[PDB]
Amino acid sequence: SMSVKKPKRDDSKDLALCSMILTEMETHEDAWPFLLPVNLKLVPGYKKVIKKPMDFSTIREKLSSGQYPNLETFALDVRLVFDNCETFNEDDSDIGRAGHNMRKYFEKKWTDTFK
Repeated sequence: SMSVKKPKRDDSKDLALCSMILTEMETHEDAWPFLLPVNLKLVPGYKKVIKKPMDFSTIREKLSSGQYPNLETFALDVRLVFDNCETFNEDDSDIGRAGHNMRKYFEKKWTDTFK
């Protein structure tokens, strides 16, 4: 509350650290379904079903242009990538498996870096 603050967590390396995580996600072999925006002209259903499309290149742009207010907002867009994936893909598909793999991969890097 007013003039009563929890001690100040050092957040000054978060930008860098999120960019590193994102680089590791971009360079994972199962990243391919997530590297670019899904082509909304060419994938029937995607536009209407997926309210908030997200992908790594878009996350990369937002990061790089100061569009993440903090590390939680960045984590949210990453998770959205995988939540969208699960909405549109069957678990027993290459893309659906990619999704699960990538989410596990991210969640580990997140915990080990920040928690």
